[PDB]
Amino acid sequence: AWYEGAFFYQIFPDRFFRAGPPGRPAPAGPFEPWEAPPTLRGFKGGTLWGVAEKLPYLLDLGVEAIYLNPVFASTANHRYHTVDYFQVDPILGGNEALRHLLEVAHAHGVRVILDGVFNHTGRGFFAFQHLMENGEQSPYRDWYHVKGFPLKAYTAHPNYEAWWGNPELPKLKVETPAVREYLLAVAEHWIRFGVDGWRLDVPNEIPDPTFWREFRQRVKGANPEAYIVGEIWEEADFWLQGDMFDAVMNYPLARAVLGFVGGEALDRDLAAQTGLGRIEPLQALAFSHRLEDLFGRYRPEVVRAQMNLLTSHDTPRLLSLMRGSVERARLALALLFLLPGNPTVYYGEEVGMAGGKDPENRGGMVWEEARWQKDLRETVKRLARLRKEHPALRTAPYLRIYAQDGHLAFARGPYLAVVNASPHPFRQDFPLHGVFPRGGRAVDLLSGEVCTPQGGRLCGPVLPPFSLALWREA
Ligand SMILES: OC[C@H]1O[C@@H]2O[C@H]3[C@H](O)[C@@H](O)[C@@H](O[C@H]4[C@H](O)[C@@H](O)[C@@H](O[C@H]5[C@H](O)[C@@H](O)[C@@H](O[C@H]6[C@H](O)[C@@H](O)[C@@H](O[C@H]7[C@H](O)[C@@H](O)[C@@H](O[C@H]8[C@H](O)[C@@H](O)[C@@H](O[C@H]1[C@H](O)[C@H]2O)O[C@@H]8CO)O[C@@H]7CO)O[C@@H]6CO)O[C@@H]5CO)O[C@@H]4CO)O[C@@H]3CO
Repeated sequence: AWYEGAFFYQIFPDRFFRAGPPGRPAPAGPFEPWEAPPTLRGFKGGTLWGVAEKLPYLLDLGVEAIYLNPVFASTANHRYHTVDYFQVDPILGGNEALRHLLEVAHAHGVRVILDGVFNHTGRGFFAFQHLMENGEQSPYRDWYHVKGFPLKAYTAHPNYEAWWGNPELPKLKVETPAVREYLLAVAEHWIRFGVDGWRLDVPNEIPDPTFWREFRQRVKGANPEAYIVGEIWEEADFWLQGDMFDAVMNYPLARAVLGFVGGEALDRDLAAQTGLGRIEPLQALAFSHRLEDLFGRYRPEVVRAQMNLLTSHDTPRLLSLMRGSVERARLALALLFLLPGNPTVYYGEEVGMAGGKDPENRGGMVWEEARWQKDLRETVKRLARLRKEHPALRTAPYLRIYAQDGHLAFARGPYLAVVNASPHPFRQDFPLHGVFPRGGRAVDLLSGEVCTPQGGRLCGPVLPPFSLALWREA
């Protein structure tokens, strides 16, 4: 429903905006200065109160949904090391902060989804601490995959199953009834609290197929409109048959757009340092083939709900991926709003923040307007409003019309999108292949340009370097 074409904005809680009172236990020490370089353990103190305060900023941009990284009590600044699934982290302001955020968000028609880390917990979680203090005598032993005792929890060789072998992330034993009951109650609780959906962290670490099916029924049961999206970096047919997730994070689409728009100017060395991998340059046709596969291998309702991002807290920032090329970053972001799926933007990309891989990509949000790349932001604001006023952009099919070099043209129902992802101008006179049957006056919704096709060929002026156009029969 609402999650099929919606503009999503991803926020890393500790780095958006610091405001309001903390929750209990309140921190008692200095916070890493806001404008200082992000570190592995540093906390800047952003809160959910602040996120609620910055809603007018998000509304201006056109945001329809907020995807938040983990917000429950954790000892990590990124919060993937959960300590208590039933309490919003004190530093973020506690449950009352999340409650207030949801009220303001919903009052203005904005949805909010949370990040669920259910494969593992931090070492600070109750059950794990219980294991550490009591060893074999602990009645919580079966919450984890204990190899032996002692646990050696602070060595590079933990005596228990852990995410990627990292001792900071003890792997949960989901088959244990007490565990599955806890996790399912968690998934349900927050949906009833007011949350609109869940973004599942590395769901593949929990291969048990019955868990996710139960998860879906419990969540959808508490709110049929809840959105469930999972983190899968490649093909995800298994998780999209309809009995598990509604969609996944479309990293494959991110690789395609980056390769096509990034061209040879893409910093493949930077991208190779993360899950993006070494992104291969792509020409028009090859790029279109990838879209055609991505847009057809899943049911249409799934394709329309796909979380279409370019970057995230797990990738280098866009501007750094384009070696400072503002025009390229602008085109890649722009193009997302012209494809089926949910265009998703990582906080700061709309104003041009730069950075390599984590923690460089998790800097404090810049609120000094005079410092924003206004061109990038206006494009996002412009195309988000375009998508909002032209619903066909989120519902229609994808049909390639022209492909050559870095020149692409595809149709979305009544619209013909023309992409010029190259340094040189592109005259829009290619054959329409039947796109505008009526064969009359047409207008580029983006520039206002107007013209009348003849001979089955488009009639617009040259498309400037790294520019976009969206025609519709006037
Ligand atoms: O010993 C661990 C590891 O240490 C080094 O790697 C570090 C790396 O240099 C840092 O950048 C960072 O990594 C971050 C990464 O860059 C981000 O992208 C993100 O990670 C995401 C993945 O990129 C993404 O693919 C997904 O992960 C899922 C996979 O898609 C899925 O296939 C599967 O993964 C399994 C592998 O297929 C399998 O080969 C095996 O992987 C092992 C490696 O082969 C082995 O070398 C080692 O990895 C080293 C690495 O070489 C060092 O350079 O251990 C691996 C684990 O055994 O097993 C995988 C597990 O199933 O499943 C995963 C889901 O878990 O999502 C992730 C998360 O979004 O975040 C990374 C962390 O910030 O840190 C690492 C570690 O310090």
